Amino acid sequence: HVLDVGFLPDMRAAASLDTEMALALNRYLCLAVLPLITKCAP
Amino acid sequence: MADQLTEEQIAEFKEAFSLFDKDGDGTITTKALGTVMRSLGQNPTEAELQDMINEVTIDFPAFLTMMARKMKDTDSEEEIREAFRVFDKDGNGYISAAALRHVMTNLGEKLTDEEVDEMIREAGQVNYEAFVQMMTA
Amino acid sequence: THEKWAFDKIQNNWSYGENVDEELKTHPMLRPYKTFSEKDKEIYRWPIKESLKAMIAWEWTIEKAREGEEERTEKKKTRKISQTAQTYDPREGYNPQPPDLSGVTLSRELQAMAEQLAENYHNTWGRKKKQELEAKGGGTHPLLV
Repeated sequence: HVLDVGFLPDMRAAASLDTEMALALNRYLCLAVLPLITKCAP
Repeated sequence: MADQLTEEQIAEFKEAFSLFDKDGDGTITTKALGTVMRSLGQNPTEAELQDMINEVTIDFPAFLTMMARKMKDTDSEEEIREAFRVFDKDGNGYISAAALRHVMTNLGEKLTDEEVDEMIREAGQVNYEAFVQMMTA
Repeated sequence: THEKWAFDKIQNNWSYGENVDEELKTHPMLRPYKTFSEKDKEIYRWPIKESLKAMIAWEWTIEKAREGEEERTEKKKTRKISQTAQTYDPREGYNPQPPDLSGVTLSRELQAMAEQLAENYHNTWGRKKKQELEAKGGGTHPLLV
């Protein structure tokens, strides 16, 4: 739910864009959001 | 840090970036960074360009620091390869646990065999991949 | 198809009108073909024409069965429209009854050909969406599969 609130739309926008802001958002997502998902995967 | 960068490597980097430093103050712009990366022999990626921009105008000593970081990454890869190769004392991909413990005891780091006994057990013959994973934790 | 759309709109309280207003809940598009613009009717017919052209491209030809050597059958009584000119009434509502062909069964080979043509049409729609995305910057759609 926390990811879907804000983080998931950012990831979707980054995926759609595939810019400096886009690169920064992608780096943020890959360094903060998905590590938590991997930790909570079990 | 620049100890990872070799004397020949830092000399070559300085020779390549002397053109950038010839501008008057060494303030290398994005175009100068692109030309320096092209002259380095490897095309920089988008992440590398973003990191250089964030660390920046960029400077010739900053280029030296980036080259030193790249050399450190190369040295880390070489150390990983050395851990994968040398640890296979048997040479068949499965090093003996006793041989690995003896090698660890007789090491420059002067590590304790009893202390690292649990790590050695976790890893009869310890696989080379298992030894590399244990070394890299 | 327009009659079916009008019936669905009537089920949703939407009705045909000269002007379409969201507050009035009236859809000008869901109107009879004669009442609506002739260009709209031609565009609607262009869908079936394009489907027939795609079928012909796949070597499939559909021709109306001639009324020859066919035994007569009983026909259910239904209202018959007078053969005279009709003028649309804006005040009068739309009460369409589109035909239903659930009882009629298509051929199995024709069903497979229709499935292939539907896949081709989905591919064409995905190509149009890809062109729109390229106008917007490009993207990947799971539908285009």
